[PDB]
Amino acid sequence: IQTESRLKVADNSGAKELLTIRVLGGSSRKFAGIGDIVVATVKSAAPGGAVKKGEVVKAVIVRTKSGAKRPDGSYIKFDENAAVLIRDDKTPRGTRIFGPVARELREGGYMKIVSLAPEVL
Amino acid sequence: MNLIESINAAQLRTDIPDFRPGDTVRVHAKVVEGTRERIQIFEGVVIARKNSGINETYTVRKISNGVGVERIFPVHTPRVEKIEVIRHGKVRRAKLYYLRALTGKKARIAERRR
Amino acid sequence: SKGILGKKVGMTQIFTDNGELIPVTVIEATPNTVLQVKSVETDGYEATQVGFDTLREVLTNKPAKGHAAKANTTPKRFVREFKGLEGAEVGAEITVDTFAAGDVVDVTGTSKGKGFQGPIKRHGQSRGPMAHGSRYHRRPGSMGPVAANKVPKGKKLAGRMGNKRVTVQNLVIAQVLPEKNVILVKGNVPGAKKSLIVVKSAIKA
Amino acid sequence: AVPARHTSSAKKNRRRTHYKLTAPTVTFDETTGDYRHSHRVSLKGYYKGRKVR
Amino acid sequence: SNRKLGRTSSQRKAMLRDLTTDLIINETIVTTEARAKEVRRTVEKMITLGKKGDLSARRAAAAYVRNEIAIKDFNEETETFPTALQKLFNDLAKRYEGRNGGYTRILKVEPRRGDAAPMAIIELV
RNA sequence: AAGGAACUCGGCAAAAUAGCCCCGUAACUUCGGGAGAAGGGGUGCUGGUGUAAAAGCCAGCCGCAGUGAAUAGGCCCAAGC
RNA sequence: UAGCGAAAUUCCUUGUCGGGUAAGUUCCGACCCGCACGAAAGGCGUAAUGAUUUGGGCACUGUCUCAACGAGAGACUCGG
RNA sequence: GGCACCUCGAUGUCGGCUCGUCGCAUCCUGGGGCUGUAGUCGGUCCCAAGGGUUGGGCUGUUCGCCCAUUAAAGCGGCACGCGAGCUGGGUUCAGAACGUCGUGAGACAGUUCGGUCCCUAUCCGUCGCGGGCGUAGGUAAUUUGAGAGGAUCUGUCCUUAGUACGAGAGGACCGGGAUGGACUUACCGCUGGUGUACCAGUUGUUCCGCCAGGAGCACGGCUGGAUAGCUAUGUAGGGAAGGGAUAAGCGCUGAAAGCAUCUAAGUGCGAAGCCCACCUCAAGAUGAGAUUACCCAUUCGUAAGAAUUAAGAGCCCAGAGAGAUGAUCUGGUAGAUAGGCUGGAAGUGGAAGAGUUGCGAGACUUGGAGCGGACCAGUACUAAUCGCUCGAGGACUUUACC
Repeated sequence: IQTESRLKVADNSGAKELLTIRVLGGSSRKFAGIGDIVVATVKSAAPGGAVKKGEVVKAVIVRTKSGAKRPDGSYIKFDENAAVLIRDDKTPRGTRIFGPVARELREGGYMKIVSLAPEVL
Repeated sequence: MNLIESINAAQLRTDIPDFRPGDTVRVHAKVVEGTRERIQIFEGVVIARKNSGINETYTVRKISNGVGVERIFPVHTPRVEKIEVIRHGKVRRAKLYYLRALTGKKARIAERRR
Repeated sequence: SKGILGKKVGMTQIFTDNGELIPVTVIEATPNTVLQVKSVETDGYEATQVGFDTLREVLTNKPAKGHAAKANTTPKRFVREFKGLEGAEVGAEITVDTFAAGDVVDVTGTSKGKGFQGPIKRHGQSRGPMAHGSRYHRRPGSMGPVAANKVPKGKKLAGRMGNKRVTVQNLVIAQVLPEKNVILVKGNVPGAKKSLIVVKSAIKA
Repeated sequence: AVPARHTSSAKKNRRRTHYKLTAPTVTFDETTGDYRHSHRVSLKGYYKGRKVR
Repeated sequence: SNRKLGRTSSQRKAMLRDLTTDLIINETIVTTEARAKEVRRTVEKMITLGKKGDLSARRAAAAYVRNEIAIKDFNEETETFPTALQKLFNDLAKRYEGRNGGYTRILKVEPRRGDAAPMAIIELV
């Protein structure tokens, strides 16, 4: 994907907005498809949640236009674009990671986020 | 491409039933994270099939968690075994990307059954 | 040691095993038509200038039927070489089923002739910026430093392009499902339409 | 763009070397003439031995 | 191939769309070699549609033909030649149905003195 | 595609919106304005019935799209002059 | 004198602080040390008005990630 | 800084975009030493330029600052690299304004708005394709390889093992594996994107005398697509492991100097350096190679030559896997080489007519219907017919043996 894009919410975070800055690729990726750790920051947030005005945090990409072709060869899952906030590590922020997800995150270190995710696909 | 049609005609599965452009389909997939060969049933409104040969076939757009999702896979893939028509949807055109909005009456209505 | 005398008919994709949809391809797997060994003494190298593609009467020549002189019979069209040999007969030899260099096959083709192109089009530099009142876009860039009254060579700048043979390394197909007339290979095997795809293997392997 | 020095006319004709015209192959006296080209039509309507105006 | 004709496809379809009717209202026609080549592809398959005498499919050919007055006369009198339709699809084609395609023959006319234009004659039989 | 101004000194150019009707319309104001503020809705056809002076009704038929294309505002906040 | 002040005025220096901004010499608001503000060479205000100048945001987005495609004209092959 | 030696009948002087190259005073990756280094992490220098050396915000402007980073966020040179490649935010017109100076005319790099960047490639040089000759015969295939290029990068995790070390905290070296990141090659069956002679819908309008069904025009009227081919973001790939010479460094034995001493002979080890090895161009590599086959050794006083002509090769035509054109390849009927024909995909979506229902709009039956370009199989139905041109008869000298 491309960074510097506003993205919507899928977790108990209170951050209404989530725009990452740059995912590593060492220093040299311009893509964050799936299974990867990104660096978020927030511009709009709930009355709840943590904090609103430009706070560098970490995140896991969740929804894209499509990520990687499966080793099945069956093809990729969702349509629009979303992600969740990292809870300082591969922990998720809250219980209800609302909305669906795909299986192709569990092969990272993300299976606890998957456990707090209701359904996979 | 007659040797193409020989080789790629071989080894494919015949048992995939006929269907017109997209609808809600019972999907019978076998993927597993626990490496234990778990049945993964899937559903959702197919947009339509892709054309052009034994490989290139349909998607599945399941919107049923507030997120539209898709699933494109060949018919002759042995990882899937069984797929079933829930509503015999017949509309004007092939690949309903007009399905990208106005969810209600496109959702309950695509049938025009006979 | 790899009689891979043959062309493709095109580029496809098939699932092979545990599903695994793979971009798949093929070679026609015509019987090999290899001449004698031609060892190091008369000519310092080792290889075979193997004949292939079985002409009719028209496309021949008295050095071609006259290559069925110093061959035995059946003049052919194409002739390549293979160093790494087994040797059976002076003119025509044994077919596809033997494989004696490797299944990460380093396949050799003769690329698609796309023609003379733009400066970026395969030389891959940055196309110039479009907007903001600047004339400069689709032109590759300066090349001569001022301290010489010269330009250097070496920098790719243009070029009529495409008929350039390539020897790509480790194309990934296993022990091939054979036929009388197929060779499974994988995907973007180089070459072109009606191009011979002969291949020696394991030179980085 | 604008030239620097004078072309020496010998070199000018050395430019003019490959510029020459190529002779077309003409079928010669057929009956006693007249002519066509091979793969072309005579002045008497003949291509492939039959009159077509 | 199906080439650019030096004209906008409006006038490829259109200049085609004139010269076909011209090449049937006259028998054999001398014009240039490239438009002769699109005759070689197109007018063969569409007068091959002329072999079938469906009023529906010839009504699809009614786009391909247009209103004409014959000079293979006397169309205006009792019937010798039709309009552009409905009879010449047999007056031509009854000879032409046993044949398996291939109705023009193209012959390279001596080139034109105008601007060195090599032009050709196409015939139908 | 996907992403958006991250390009650049600078959303520069292009984009996109605009028609007609009907809602609705902040700020200050020198009280006119602002303002078409904004934002919203509708807009095809068939038969009725009501429209001819005259919209709206009813139902249906359809539609990817209903000023089906053309032609016809990008907006807002703020400051200086 | 009034009144305005980092001014279209302070290079004094990225003045200071706060806000916009994660990232902010530019932007705004105050501070006002005013080299060198400043009163009819008007000064401070001031809605509507501007092909204004900037600063921010929304919208839309091939500008750019990173380009690619086809249509026409020259170009280029030939005749004049 | 200084210097006035070219440049006043023109040396266009910022910054940036693009495109790079070299240098090493090496930023990371490589090795090694010392350490006030238990390790882990460090400091420190020696050899090292193979490769790589981030992206944004602000600053017109360098410098610099911030963010987040990685292997690191190198320094310079090159007309502060490049304007007959480009921009014009910067002085560097004329305006106008402020501040300040000058009575004034104006000025003060002090600020700011606006402000006038042409060149139709001749040579050399570049990139790619050709002709003429040569390579003691004419050919036709094959390659070697003299030489020349390309490419070299780098995480992350696990094991070894929380072992060794270390009270501990913390955490190895070596070494195995797995796995990215760029970069770059190929190719479009996949995600697609695009598609101008494919099929649909559809606005308005003229016309096919009527309607129906159609045509034209409105950017391709608009839109849904989409065959071909092209193309990344699509798909796969690499940089592996080597050899050898080694730099630095570390060795044994050793010698003035009975000792010592990596050195003086003499022997080792030792790096992303070098070279070979991986790939490509390659005998115009005049030394023009080497091999495989064919024609052969003709006619004319032939002295000189001339003219046949073989083996061929070509013209000419068709077409594209190729392509600006040439050239390449496929072919030229002993035929699938192009076009048509036939069959099928091919995308479109249920043609038209006819009939049924319905006031109509419309629904439905015929009917996956009908249609269909560059897509494959066959088909000589046309076009590759006919013809013409160029094109060897191979010199000496020496030995072997002719």
